[PDB]
Amino acid sequence: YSIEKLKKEENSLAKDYYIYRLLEKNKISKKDAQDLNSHIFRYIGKIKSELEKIIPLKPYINPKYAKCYTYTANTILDANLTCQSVRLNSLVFIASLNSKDRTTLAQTFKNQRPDLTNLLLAFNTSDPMSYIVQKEDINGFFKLYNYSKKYDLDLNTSLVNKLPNHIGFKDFAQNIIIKKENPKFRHSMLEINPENVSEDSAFYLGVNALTYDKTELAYDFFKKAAQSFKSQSNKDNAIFWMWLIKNNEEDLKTLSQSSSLNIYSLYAKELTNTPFPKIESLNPSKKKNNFNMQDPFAWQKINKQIRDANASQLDVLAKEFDTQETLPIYAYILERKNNFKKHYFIMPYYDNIKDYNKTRQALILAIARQESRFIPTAISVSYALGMMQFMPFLANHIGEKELKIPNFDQDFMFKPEIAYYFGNYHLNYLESRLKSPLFVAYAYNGGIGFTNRMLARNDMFKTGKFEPFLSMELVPYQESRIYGKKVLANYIVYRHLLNDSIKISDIFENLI
Ligand SMILES: CC(=O)N[C@H]1[NH2+]C[C@H](C(=O)O)[C@H](O)[C@@H]1O
Repeated sequence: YSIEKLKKEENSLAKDYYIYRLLEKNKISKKDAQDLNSHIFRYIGKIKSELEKIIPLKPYINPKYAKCYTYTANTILDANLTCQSVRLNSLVFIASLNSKDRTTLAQTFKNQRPDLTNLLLAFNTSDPMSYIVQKEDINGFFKLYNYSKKYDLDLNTSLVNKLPNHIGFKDFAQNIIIKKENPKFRHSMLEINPENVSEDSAFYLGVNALTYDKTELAYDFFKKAAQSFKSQSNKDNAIFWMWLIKNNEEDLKTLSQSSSLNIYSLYAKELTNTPFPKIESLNPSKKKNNFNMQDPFAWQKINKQIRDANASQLDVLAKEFDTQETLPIYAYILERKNNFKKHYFIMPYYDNIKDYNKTRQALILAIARQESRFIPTAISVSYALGMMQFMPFLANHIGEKELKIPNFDQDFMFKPEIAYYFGNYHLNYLESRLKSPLFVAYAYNGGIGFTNRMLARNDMFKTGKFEPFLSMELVPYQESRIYGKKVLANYIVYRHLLNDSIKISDIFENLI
């Protein structure tokens, strides 16, 4: 596809992918590049670094404050008050000022902007965080945290209980707890009243409490999360923790009866001799329809229709895509049409994997379900490709260097045969070194590098009261933490459907 044919397609990640491929082959001239960010659906990361090597975008400072950005630290006292206040939005600018000028400006702004006064006079001390904490300036606290993570201080009960009301709190709490940073901040957050937090924040404050062996506090935080969380899957995770900590059989019972299929509800069902959840059976009789499952532009279009459709239109689309050839689209539509209440675990292009053993089949299918929902031309924001969502680098390494395939192109990852084949190959590499399917899952999403480093630590996937469940909450990247939980449920399910059951309790034992 030339840049001309692409310009005639709707903006989408598919079209971004293809523009990025031209850019990486140096086929975009400085003239082609003029109109080009109007042709880019998501102007972020690699495609933007690459376009900026050709046309280094100058903007953006706002026409209204242009004059304000002509001053420096040495001339800011000659700026009008509006300009003084705008420039003082940057803590780096504040840190750059000399101390006499911070004193002057602190007085100028006392009455009208005490927030600026506080930051100014704080940077006149050897510890700005300590000054801000003493004023209980909550906006200033978060501005300082975002300027530098290195500040760490004990916070009293009054202060920590004010932090949850600021939008910054959730990412702050998660980040320092998951990363095991800012120990004084962490310890201080034991005194947050569960009444003052909810959802993810409450959940992470329970994980925090467990790391200090404050099991009562933890229960209280987990219970608040269970009550406040929107998603049933997240409630179940919280209810599991309530059960593990205080051992109330009504918690486990409630969890065994969840409509969400996840590792926590699966596990609770197995502990209470409850039958395995019902898995829908999708068996369309029509073989084919018009739709090209190998056209990535067709997918991007129909996906947008599906996601924007009223209850009525979903039904017209359900009927149209009720074919074997478009089975992954059928399932995708049915998932949105039943408001995410039924369990779909399809097995498309099955011929390509039926000769592998059943455990490997289940892992492949588990990964595919999470990566793409089996959409052959799926493209991520990082331009990972096909059902098994291969990064192009790896796809080219395997296809050209290892398997010496004639005329290999990375777009071969859009072929099911190739996606499953490469997925098998890469899963052998990972499972050979890692063994557990949970660990394989982590390494598949976030690299074997990061997985090996996490498993090398003496406080991750070792023996303990609350292991391996606690470790699964402390996986340092949120995306990988979530990916692994989901892939593991998928694996259990597919093993079951393939008559190769395994007890999830055995999986958990093999994590220690
Ligand atoms: C096996 C494989 O290619 N893993 C990759 N899958 C897509 C991910 C993404 O962030 O989109 C990563 O590139 C991951 O390493």
